[PDB]
Amino acid sequence: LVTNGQANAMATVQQLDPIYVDVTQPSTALLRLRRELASGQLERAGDNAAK
Amino acid sequence: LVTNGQANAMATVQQLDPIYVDVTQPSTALLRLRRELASGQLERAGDNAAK
Repeated sequence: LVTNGQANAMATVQQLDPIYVDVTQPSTALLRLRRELASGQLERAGDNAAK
Repeated sequence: LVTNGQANAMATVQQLDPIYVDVTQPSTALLRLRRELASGQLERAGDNAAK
């Protein structure tokens, strides 16, 4: 038996032509990245923050 | 599938232009601060006590 608006699934379809990747960086590394990238040493250009 | 008013959300739209800061302070220090403020030794300023 199956009912309207239930919570348990009954099949699973999924597409795979691109596939996402959910990576995690810590929030301390955001500050260590941004404080040195804004003023001091390094900068982003080209395909740097893309590929 | 989407049900009428389900539990979980779909996307979180949030505005970041001001931000709130939920500051936790213990209660015994708050009693000590209220006692020293009701007494005549320690008092708060008129313009620097909200910054």
